[PDB]
Amino acid sequence: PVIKVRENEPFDVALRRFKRSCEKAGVLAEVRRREFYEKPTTERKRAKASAVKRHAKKLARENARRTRLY
Amino acid sequence: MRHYEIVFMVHPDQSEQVPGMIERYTAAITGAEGKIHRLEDWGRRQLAYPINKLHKAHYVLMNVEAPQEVIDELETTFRFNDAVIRSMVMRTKHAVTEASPMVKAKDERRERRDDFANETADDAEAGDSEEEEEE
Amino acid sequence: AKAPIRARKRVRKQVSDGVAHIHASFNNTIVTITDRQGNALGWATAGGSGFRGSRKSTPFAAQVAAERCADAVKEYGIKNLEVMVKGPGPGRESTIRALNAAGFRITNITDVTPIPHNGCRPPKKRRV
Amino acid sequence: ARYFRRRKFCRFTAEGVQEIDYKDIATLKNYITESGKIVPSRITGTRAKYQRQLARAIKRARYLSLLPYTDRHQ
RNA sequence: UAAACGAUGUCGACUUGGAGGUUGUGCCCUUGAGGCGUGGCUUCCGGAGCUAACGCGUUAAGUCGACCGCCUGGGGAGUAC
Repeated sequence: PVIKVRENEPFDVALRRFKRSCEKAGVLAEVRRREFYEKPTTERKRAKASAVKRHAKKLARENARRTRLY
Repeated sequence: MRHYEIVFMVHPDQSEQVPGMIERYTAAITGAEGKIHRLEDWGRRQLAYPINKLHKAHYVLMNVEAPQEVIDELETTFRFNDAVIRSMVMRTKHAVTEASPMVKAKDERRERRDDFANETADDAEAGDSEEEEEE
Repeated sequence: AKAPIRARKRVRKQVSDGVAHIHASFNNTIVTITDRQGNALGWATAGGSGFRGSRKSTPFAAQVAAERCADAVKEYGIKNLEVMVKGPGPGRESTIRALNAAGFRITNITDVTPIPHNGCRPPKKRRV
Repeated sequence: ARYFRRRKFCRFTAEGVQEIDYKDIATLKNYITESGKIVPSRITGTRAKYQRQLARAIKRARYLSLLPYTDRHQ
C-alpha cells in the first residue's frame, strides 16, 4: 500500500495520500485474523450511526449563536 | 422470450473444434422461435492474465434471445467445450441485444489490430466465416 | 589518484538496468534485486543486517537492508533501478530513499501487493 | 421549456453509467481505478441500484480477462 | 438449538409529522441522491401518551380490538420425573 498510482513528479517519498482513492481498505486491512462470511452486515454497517453526528453538527452552529457563545 | 447475452472465448490452437458447434447452437436458437439478433465476431484479443494457458483468446458475442429449455442444453455444451476456455451468459432484466457498445472496437480489432497469422487463420475459420471438418 | 593499470575484462551478467521486489512483513523486510525479464542478481534482509527480532521491521532496518543489497550488485554490473512493492509492513519510504542513495533513479515505485479473491483463513491469533 | 427529461446535468449531479453490460471496457473504468479495483459507493455518493448491477458485471468481465482482476497484473 | 430481535406474538382498526438513505411513479432550469404529488421499504428527529430507568413514539415501549404463546422468589434445575 505504497499504492500503484504515480505521484505527480516522481520522488523517493510517495505521496501516499494523493495516490490512494479507496485502496488497502477491506482488501489488505484485516490482517491475520479468522475470516467470517456474514459478520460485516452487523459489525461494519455504521452509516446510519455516522449520519446522526452530521445532522447534529449542522444543528449546533445555529444554537451556539442563540446561546451567545458566538 | 427471455433474453440471454452469451459471450465466450476460445483458445486459438483448439479453436478448429468450435466452428462446427456454434452453427448447430445458432440453429437450436432459431429452430425454437427465439432469435439471433446480431452474432458478432470480434477476432483475437489479448487476455490481461492467462486462462487455461496462452495470453490471447478469440471472441464471439452472440446477442441471444431464446426459450429457457433451449439454454439448458446449450450452457452445459459451451462450458464442456475444450475449444472454449470460459463463457458467460447474462440476465433477462434490463438487457440489450442490439446497438453494440464495442461495435467500433470490434471492427478496429478485426480490420487493423488483429494477429494476422496462421494460428489466427484458425480463428477467422471460427468467427462469422465458420468452416469445419466433415465427419 | 589515478593509477597506470592493465585492461579490465570481467563479466557476471553486465545488466545495466534492473527491477527490485520488496516483500514487507511485520517482523522483517525482504529486498531482492532482479533482471528486467526477471531473475535474481542478489538479495538482502533486515534480519541479514543482524538486528534480530521486531527491530528487523523498522524504517531504519529497511534502510540498511536496501543498502546491503544495492552495494553487491555492482559486480553483476547494474546502473539504473525500478521497484515492485508487496506488503502492508514498515519501511514504506525509508527503503526507497536508500535505493536512491546507491546512485540509482527510482521514478517507478510500483505496487503489485497481491490481493487474493479472499484466500485461506488466517491464524485466529488471540482467543477473543 | 417543459418535459426535457434528462437533457444534461439534471436529475442527479453524478450520472449512472451503464447497469449490467460488461462487454465494453471503458464504461466499466468509470468506477475502476488504474490500481485495478472497484470504488466504494460512500465516496461517490452513487445511488445503490447502478452499483449493484455493476458489481455483477465487473466480475463477469474480470473472469473473461477483459480487465485485470488483481493488482499484481498491473 | 441459542442472544428466534429495535432482547418487542399475530393479524387488523386508530393517533400532529418533518427530513435522510433509496425505489415505483405525476409535475419541475427533472440544474439540487433535492422540492412538490402519491405509494414503498429503510433511517434521523421529537409531540399527545407510556415507562423504575434508559428508552419508545405512526416500523410504539401510545389508543385499542380479538385470539394464541408463556411466567409467578432464588439456589439446586434447563437437570430430575
